Amino acid sequence: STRSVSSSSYRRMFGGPGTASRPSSSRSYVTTSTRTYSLGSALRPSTSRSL
Amino acid sequence: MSTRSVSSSSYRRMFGGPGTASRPSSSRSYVTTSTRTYSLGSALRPSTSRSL
Repeated sequence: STRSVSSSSYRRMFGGPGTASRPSSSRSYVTTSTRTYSLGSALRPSTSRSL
Repeated sequence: MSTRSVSSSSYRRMFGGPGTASRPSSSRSYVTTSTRTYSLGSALRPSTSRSL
């Protein structure tokens, strides 16, 4: 009676490099809508008092 | 005879000469040229110099 070759997937489906999509999203670059600030210092002249 | 009259002459006898009829009208109002410490507009130069 033939001891037939029991032929399950010992050939492939393995394995080790199952480490596919590592999260490169761990590098994000978040920044706010970075302001240049306003200043009234060029709207304000010197009102000189002549005597 | 003719009267040698060294008169008060008929141009100043009745006419108060040098004299109050020559009228020293000198009311001595002193012409006080009032000196103010002010150049025109010197009180306000509105200084918009705020060079920020």
